[PDB]
Amino acid sequence: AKLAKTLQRFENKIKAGDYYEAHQTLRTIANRYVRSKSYEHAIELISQGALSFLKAKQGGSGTDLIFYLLEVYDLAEVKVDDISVARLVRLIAELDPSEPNLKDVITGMNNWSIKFSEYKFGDPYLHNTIGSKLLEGDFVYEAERYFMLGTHDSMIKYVDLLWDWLCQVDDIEDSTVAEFFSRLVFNYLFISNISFAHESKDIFLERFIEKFHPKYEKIDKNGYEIVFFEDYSDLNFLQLLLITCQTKDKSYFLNLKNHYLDFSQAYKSELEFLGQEYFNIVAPKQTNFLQDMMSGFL
Amino acid sequence: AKLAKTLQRFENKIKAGDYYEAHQTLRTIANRYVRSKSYEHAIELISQGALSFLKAKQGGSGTDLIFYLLEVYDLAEVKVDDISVARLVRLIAELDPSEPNLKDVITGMNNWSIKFSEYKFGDPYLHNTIGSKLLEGDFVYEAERYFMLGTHDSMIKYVDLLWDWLCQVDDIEDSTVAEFFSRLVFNYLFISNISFAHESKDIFLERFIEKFHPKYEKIDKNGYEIVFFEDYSDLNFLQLLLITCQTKDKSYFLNLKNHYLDFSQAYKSELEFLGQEYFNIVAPKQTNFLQDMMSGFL
Amino acid sequence: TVEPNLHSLITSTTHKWIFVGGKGGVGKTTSSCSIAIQMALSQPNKQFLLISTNPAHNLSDAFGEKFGKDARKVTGMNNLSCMEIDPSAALKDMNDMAVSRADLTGSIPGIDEALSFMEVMKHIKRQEQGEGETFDTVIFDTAPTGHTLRFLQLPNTLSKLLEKFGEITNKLGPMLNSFMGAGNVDISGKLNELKANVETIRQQFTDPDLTTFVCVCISEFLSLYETERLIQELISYDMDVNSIIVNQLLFAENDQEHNCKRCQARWKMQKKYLDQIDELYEDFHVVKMPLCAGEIRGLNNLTKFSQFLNKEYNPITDGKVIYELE
Amino acid sequence: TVEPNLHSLITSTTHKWIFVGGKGGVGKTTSSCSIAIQMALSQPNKQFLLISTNPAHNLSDAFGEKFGKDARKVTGMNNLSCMEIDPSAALKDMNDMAVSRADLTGSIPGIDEALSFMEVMKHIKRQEQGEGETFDTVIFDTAPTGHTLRFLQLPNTLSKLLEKFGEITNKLGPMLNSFMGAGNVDISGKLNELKANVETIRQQFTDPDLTTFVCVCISEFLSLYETERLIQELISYDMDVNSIIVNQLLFAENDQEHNCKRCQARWKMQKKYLDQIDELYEDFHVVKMPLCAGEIRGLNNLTKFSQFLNKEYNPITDGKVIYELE
Amino acid sequence: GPEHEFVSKFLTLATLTEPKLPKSYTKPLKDVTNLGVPLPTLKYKYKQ
Amino acid sequence: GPEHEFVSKFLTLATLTEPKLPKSYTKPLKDVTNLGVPLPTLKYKYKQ
Ligand SMILES: Nc1ncnc2c1ncn2[C@@H]1O[C@H](COP(=O)(O)OP(=O)(O)OP(=O)(O)O)[C@@H](O)[C@H]1O
Ligand SMILES: Nc1ncnc2c1ncn2[C@@H]1O[C@H](COP(=O)(O)OP(=O)(O)OP(=O)(O)O)[C@@H](O)[C@H]1O
Ligand SMILES: [Mg+2]
Ligand SMILES: [Mg+2]
Ligand SMILES: [Zn+2]
Repeated sequence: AKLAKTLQRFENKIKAGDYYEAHQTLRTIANRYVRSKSYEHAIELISQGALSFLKAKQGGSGTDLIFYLLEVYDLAEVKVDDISVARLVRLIAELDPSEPNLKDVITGMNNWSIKFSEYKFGDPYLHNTIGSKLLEGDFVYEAERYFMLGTHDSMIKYVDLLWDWLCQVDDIEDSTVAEFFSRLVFNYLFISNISFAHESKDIFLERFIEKFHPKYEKIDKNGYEIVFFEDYSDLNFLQLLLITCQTKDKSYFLNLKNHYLDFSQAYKSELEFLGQEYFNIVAPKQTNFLQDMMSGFL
Repeated sequence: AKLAKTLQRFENKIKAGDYYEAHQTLRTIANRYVRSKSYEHAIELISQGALSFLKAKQGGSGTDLIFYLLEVYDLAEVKVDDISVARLVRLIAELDPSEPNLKDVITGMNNWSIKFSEYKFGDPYLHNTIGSKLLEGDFVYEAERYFMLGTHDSMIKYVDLLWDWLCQVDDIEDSTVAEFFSRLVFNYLFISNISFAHESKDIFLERFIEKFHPKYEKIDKNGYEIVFFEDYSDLNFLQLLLITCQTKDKSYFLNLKNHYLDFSQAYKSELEFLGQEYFNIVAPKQTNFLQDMMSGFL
Repeated sequence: TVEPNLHSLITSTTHKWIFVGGKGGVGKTTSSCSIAIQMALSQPNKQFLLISTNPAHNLSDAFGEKFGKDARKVTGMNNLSCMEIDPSAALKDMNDMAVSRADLTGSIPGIDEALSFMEVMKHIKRQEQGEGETFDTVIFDTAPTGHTLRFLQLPNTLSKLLEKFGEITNKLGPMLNSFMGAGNVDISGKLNELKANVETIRQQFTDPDLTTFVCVCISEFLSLYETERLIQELISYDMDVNSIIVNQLLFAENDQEHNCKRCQARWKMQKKYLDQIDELYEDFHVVKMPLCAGEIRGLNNLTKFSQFLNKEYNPITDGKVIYELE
Repeated sequence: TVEPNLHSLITSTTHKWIFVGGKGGVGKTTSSCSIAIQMALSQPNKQFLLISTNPAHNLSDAFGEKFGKDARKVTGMNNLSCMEIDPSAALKDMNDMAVSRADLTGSIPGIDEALSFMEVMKHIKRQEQGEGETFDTVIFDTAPTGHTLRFLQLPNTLSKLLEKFGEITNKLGPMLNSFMGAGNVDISGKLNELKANVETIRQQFTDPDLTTFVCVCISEFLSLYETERLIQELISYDMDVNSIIVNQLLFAENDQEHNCKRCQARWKMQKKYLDQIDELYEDFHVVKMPLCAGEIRGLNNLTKFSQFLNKEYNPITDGKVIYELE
Repeated sequence: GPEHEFVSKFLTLATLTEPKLPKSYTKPLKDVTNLGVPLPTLKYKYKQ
Repeated sequence: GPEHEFVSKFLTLATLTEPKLPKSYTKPLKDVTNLGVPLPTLKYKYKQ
């Protein structure tokens, strides 16, 4: 078995224009390659064919071949490296925003990155492209959770997306800016990426000061500078919460919580998770329904 | 729609020799007949075709057409009459003892007889032929339960079958004859057909006295005559049980039960059912597992 | 009357579901694609969907374009989408990945019929809501006789099982209340909603003016009698079937040089079984289709072959189509 | 080497199960009957059974004789029985009728696969016991690709479900003992017996010297790629498939007067896909079968057509068989 | 032995008066509801 | 109002000593196990 004429037929079909017969022939050749335990040839063949079909504006064949490539990745035990990640990054780049199963292929690549790497949620370099591609496809809530665990460029794109989302809203009602800034603070405080949280806060507050015209006062002490607003107390609460989480002390957290009682009530889940993560506060365990019935009745 | 050429093709196929194509054509014609709500034509057509296929020593086609005829019987609401029963009796007569699904067709005919008649178990005239056909197919235990609810000829055939079964056994060990006679007495006492029980007892005991040579004494009083054996006390117990069930009195039953303690223990189910049926003895109800657990534990 | 064409079905403005079934390779996929193409050509104001309920899908091979679990428009056709029901196995995040808002049962036999019924439920729900993509008609490229029969009989089984479950729940009401905790989930309400949805599905599936079955077959003993059994089973379910597509006919008498012993003996057998079919189904739309000089694949080829569903194929005049189709 | 015939399978003395599958009317029933007839002719000392697992059975139509849920010998063949698995619905006495010794689940989709697996279990139990009718080999006339794939994948699903149920039972042992009554039924023992039986079935179904799969197909795009997908799925299940039957070949070049324009363009397409098949499966037993002048029905006709499984069909010399077969 | 005397006495007492149910009583099969417990299978095998 | 004084006092107390965790701390993504509770969806909608 050499697959000489089969590969020649695949090339002739892909050049002539009949792309589905070429896709089926490519799947046949890849089946023979994987069967013969030759994973390198299959990997390059499938990747090149998927790229060629995605360049031809054909979502179905290219996406099916990406799924085949991910199956070969899983079966061949391919680790997360620069070349292996770039192989998927090229396919993401050639993918279409209007792909009906864009989320499926994105999830497949992310799952492969999870399984074959030390990261518990995926390779940050892969996440940087995944989030942008999902944003192009109007998956903003799904694309925010990918910029969260990305690189520095992912943080920049997350800040840009949040700023554009805020600018697209005509009204303000002194609640929009707080609701946008809370996501930026909390998402980057959950993973304890406080450097990224501080930089994103600086960028967002500078953009807010530029586009809008509120009353700001730079309270700077010891090296730490916090902007102060009169009407927009939520921004001050979020900045002070970031500072308190930075210093990791219980007394400051208690003072902030019992001062800003209304906002602590509004964000109860976020503050209790932050206390559990940072201040070693033992949050109550999950209230399982069966256990609750057994304890309360049995 | 006239089905002229379809019927002509069915006749030509059945005459030529191709019986399966004829069977399929007949099924087609019967489908068209039943669809047009013409149940008489379908009934005669299916019955005649099934008879023709059974005469040709073809179990599969004839049996399938018998099942089709029973389906048409159920769907057309055909009552149990002389003609309708004879229609199935002819098919049973032409059936083969070695039919792989003889029990299935027998059960279907019996179920139809149950559903469309006042009898709770089937037409006795149908049962007379059903039991004989099942006996030909070596279904003796299944063919005994059909002679039970048959006609007088069914009782005669049941006695003949029991006598032949006893004669076929080389040994006796003074337990064979009792075990054979117990079935004849109990089966015809359960349905309270005491006339048939008495006649079958007379025939069986006369045959036993003829072929064998035991010590018999005719204790005859008031018109009732019972044969008495010295060694074969089981026959005397069964005859006295029949007499006691005939008179329907509790005192005689108690005397017989506490005299023949061993045989009462051996046939405990039969005596307790007979007492419940005849002497208005309230037998204990079924011991349901769930109810037993609920009463004993909950 | 019963003309030998599907013109009444093609230009019908009321049909919502159109099942195409038959016996194993008589042309179910080709004829379903042909019916869908003809309908979408004759009704440019309605959007049509073509679902492949066969667990080994062949819509992509027939159309020369890959289709998936989700509706995808056919290239060159602006009012015809094609979908092939994937056996679930939807990709899910391995870890939490909390976005701001088992598998063994997927391997159980008969899962594809349940998935097809779930797709039907989703489509009827969408039509009731009128949101997202709206498909005015859905054409099914069904599995062979037995499995499409099981698919069509599934609504009755589901309704009976739902009725039994509701009866058991009503019987055990006090017992389940005393046994279960403080759950506020309305089991009866959801059960009744599911029963109503299944009843609506059954009502649409037994309406002669809303659904229909087209039985494709070839004129041969096995295929003819399989079609007869399938039609009997459909009539048992009370589903309107009144069209039959006799496929792969040689027409070796009224053609140019079809004088090859085999391509003539086969036509003799086919004509015998055609006479039998015409005798059996006198009230059906029996559409006679030819055997072309090659496989019927691609949108242009499928359209050229489908042009004979609207108008009856005349082998005397329309004899060059089967040779311009290789 | 790989000769283009099934002679290695036909004269094999070790094979116990032989599945014949493919794509929807390529000749699964005809080729399964042909394989069974050739095996029973070449091995007169062994009794062979031919089960039809297709829910719409066609064994009776092919053999011209009605077969049922129970094994029935083929007329004229003393060592070949045929069985068509009826979907249960066994007739039962309406009333008690105490001889001296639900239905809704029968309508659930996928019931026929479960019934076929139960028949396989019964046959392996009988072979272990060696009582009643003993069938040394069983040939399956399977359903089309998807449903036969589900049938063959059923043992793995059943084994996984049995393992999960056993794990749950072991976990709840004390709890089920405290909850249930004084039942002495050995749930663990029966579960282990069922697991052992299913494991034996799987071991026999993944043994290259005990079971095999024969993939019948016609040389066309849809059929060829459906066969490719089916072979890939079988290899995934680790089931030995090494025979392919390319069916309904015109052979319009090396014949007498096969100059019919169509019967020649179709042969050009068939030869192209034959070259593709020979390129793909170089290590398979690719048996090329002709298209006869009529349907292959009846024991004599099936035997005459099957004679080409033992010896490769030579269209130059064996050209009169397809015309003596109408 | 004594069993003969017991049988004779039992027969005389039973046949002192005409039994409530006639000697040739035949309950119609239409009114039969229960067939009773199944009889035990014999340790032989009819083979003719 | 008093909120300015509270903010100033809180900042002075927090920045009295260098915090235990550095200003530019970045926990590696390899060691992150939980992402926390999901944030609530916004009442608006991206268009772009
Ligand atoms: N009228 C015709 N003339 C020529 N070739 C045809 C014709 N109809 C169908 N074919 C071809 O025959 C082959 C089998 O037909 P098709 O794929 O439609 O079968 P099917 O009914 O979908 O089968 P399955 O039951 O396996 O799903 C295909 O290659 C198809 O292109
Ligand atoms: N080589 C052949 N030459 C001529 N006719 C053939 C040939 N093989 C099969 N046939 C005929 O073609 C028809 C379809 O074949 P067959 O019944 O074997 O299909 P199948 O694979 O069992 O289909 P299904 O998937 O529906 O079960 C039958 O009438 C059969 O007799
Ligand atoms: Mg199809
Ligand atoms: Mg078949
Ligand atoms: Zn020809």
